[PDB]
Amino acid sequence: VHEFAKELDATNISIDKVVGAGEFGEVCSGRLKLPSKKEISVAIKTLKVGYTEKQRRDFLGEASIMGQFDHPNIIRLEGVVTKSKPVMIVTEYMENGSLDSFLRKHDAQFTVIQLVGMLRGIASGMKYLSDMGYVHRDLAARNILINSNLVCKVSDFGLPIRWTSPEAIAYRKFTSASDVWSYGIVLWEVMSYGERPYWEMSNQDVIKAVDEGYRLPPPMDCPAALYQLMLDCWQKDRNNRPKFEQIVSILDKLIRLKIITNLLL
Ligand SMILES: COc1ccccc1-n1c(-c2cc(O)ccc2C)cn2c3c(=O)[nH]c(=O)n(C)c3nc12
Repeated sequence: VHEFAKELDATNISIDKVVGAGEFGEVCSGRLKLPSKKEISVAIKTLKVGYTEKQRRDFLGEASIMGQFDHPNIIRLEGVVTKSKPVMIVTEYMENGSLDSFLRKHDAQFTVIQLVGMLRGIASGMKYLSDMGYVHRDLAARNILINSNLVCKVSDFGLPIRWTSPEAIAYRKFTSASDVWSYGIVLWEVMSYGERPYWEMSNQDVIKAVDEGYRLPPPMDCPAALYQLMLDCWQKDRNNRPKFEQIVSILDKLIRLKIITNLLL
């Protein structure tokens, strides 16, 4: 674990608030004093008291992965605390929380360029992720964090039917191309301002409908360019999906759209 993750001294860490709950324990916000004396805002995942050896290894497993990534659109690991308790994973702090709950609070309040900026960031982080040989398997708006300047960063490296490609659901064929499928769903989620993919359809129907060629409809006022991008990410043949590098290239052009567009077949 300490191969990629710096051990932090707990004395350099202040806890200021409880910002939510994770699988393994409370999530908190606070501050970290760095070796250079600079103080930064951090988010802190804590491991519940009374954890088992397996929980600890799985908890900290996320940090070993996260520690190998250094990119503006991947959540930055500051370090871990294992020598004292509670055990913690400490990252940079993201003021505006999860992308999906953030967007739900601001329905139709952003410009298309702003949304594209967010989408470009996610795509760039994923381009780096796939460059490093990692498959996320859980790419979802709720796993993207967004900061006070609206910069989006991929998180949650712990590993979800609605976000999973058809072939990954069918026989666990996870590749960067199934991540690209997931990105398509995230793209829908963003243009929908945090709407749940496939709403509350039963899982079997989401599975069958998608397998039959049915796709999420264009969100309200979605530019055709962004909708077609979703459809590309959702090609049945995974070899026909664009690579993250092309997705990044596509979004950089759109950032530099007037045409505006139950599942569709
Ligand atoms: C995606 O966000 C999370 C989901 C589950 C649990 C914690 C957070 N989680 C994480 C996080 C994510 C990681 O993958 C690893 C380590 C951490 C600290 C950072 N933040 C923040 C954050 O920096 N700011 C927030 O407002 N919220 C709600 C956050 N929730 C999380």
